[PDB]
Amino acid sequence: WDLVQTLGEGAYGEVQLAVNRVTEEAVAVKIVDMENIKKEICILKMLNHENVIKFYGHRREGNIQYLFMELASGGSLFDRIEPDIGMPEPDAQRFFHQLMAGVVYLHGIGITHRDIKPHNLLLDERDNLKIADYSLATVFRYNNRERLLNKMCGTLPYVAPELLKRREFHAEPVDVWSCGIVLTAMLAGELPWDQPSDSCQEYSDWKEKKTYLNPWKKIDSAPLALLHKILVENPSARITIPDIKKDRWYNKPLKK
Ligand SMILES: Cc1c(Nc2ncc3cc(Cl)c(C4CCN([C@]5(C)COC[C@@H]5O)CC4)cc3n2)cnn1[C@@H]1CC1(F)F
Repeated sequence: WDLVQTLGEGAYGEVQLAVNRVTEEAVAVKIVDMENIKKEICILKMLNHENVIKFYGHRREGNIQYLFMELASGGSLFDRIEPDIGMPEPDAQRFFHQLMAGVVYLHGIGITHRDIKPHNLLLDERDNLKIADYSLATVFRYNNRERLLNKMCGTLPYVAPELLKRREFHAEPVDVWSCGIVLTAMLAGELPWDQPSDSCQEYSDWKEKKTYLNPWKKIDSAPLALLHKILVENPSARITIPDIKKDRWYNKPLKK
């Protein structure tokens, strides 16, 4: 293998582009220096879906670990969001459709990603969305028995409010919430708050239904009605993915 270009840096290591000078297989390799990556390497092998990054192999070199993965030539969804504008409504809808397909799959196999944000959603040559980075992905369901979460993790502008206010919380509603923040960012090129806390003014304005303020005023009435169901403070009264799949804007035919 031969390292060519850095594709992003994380908490433990860095992701590189490894093109073998014999097979020419352009793949992405997370080079992890130095228990937690045993669990990461595990979950990665259970992943077989078109909207989920493919885990190829894992060679070991004493301390320098390697993680071969599917390369997304198109880059990431973050690089496709124009600051303060976002992207077109038909483009945002097609990415949300693929985001839900990848999240439904993950949930069906008892896995929560725990850090859904534009930097973890990579686009291939045909612009298909793929969910990458399972360094925070944990098991929330094993043998048809759901386990609650207690560890706080993710990125503050994308985390659900229950994650900072409750000792234990369901995994799926947290993933639904972060998808709503992704859809907000695609339709308006802006994040609505630093974190959903009772100390954050922008979050309090949203709870008080002040949709005349940004970034809500840049979003159409159809997708905004979906965001009103996804960004609900109470995770029990918050829309589920099966009910998201029946929303007017989710099923609204779009082009140009
Ligand atoms: C071809 C390309 C990519 N492709 C790519 N492919 C696979 C990736 C896999 C992972 Cl895990 C990753 C990681 C994904 C997660 N991140 C973070 C930890 C998330 O936020 C902070 C890090 O960026 C690191 C790389 C990246 C991959 N990238 C990316 N850029 N570019 C070039 C610009 C361009 F499009 F021309």
